[PDB]
Amino acid sequence: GALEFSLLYDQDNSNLQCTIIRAKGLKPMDSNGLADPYVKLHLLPGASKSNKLRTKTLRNTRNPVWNETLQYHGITEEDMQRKTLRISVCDEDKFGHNEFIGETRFSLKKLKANQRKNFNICLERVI
Ligand SMILES: [Ca+2]
Ligand SMILES: [Ca+2]
Repeated sequence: GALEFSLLYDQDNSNLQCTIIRAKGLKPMDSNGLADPYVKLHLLPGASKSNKLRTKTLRNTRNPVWNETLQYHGITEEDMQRKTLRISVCDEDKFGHNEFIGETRFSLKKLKANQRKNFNICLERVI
């Protein structure tokens, strides 16, 4: 129930780069006891236009490592101090239903130009 991700805010190109490292301890998912988790980055408040990027999806696991770098091009310092970077972790099964694992929330304002910070926190409930 923990998530590790690294964020890099570059000013030269005003590129918001997010690196989701790995998830730790995944609670039961499929009635079978298997699991296929994937990460989804969403910036809010913003235009659902395309402010959402999907991460790779790993299968049959309980503690998978994504180590994926999601980049958001078109962001400006004004947005960095106005938007919030959210990391949504969901679980995908068969052509039936799905179950949300956990998500994170951080105010981009906390990101410094040309700075790289590593995160590691526990996910909270979600209704
Ligand atoms: Ca499931
Ligand atoms: Ca699954």
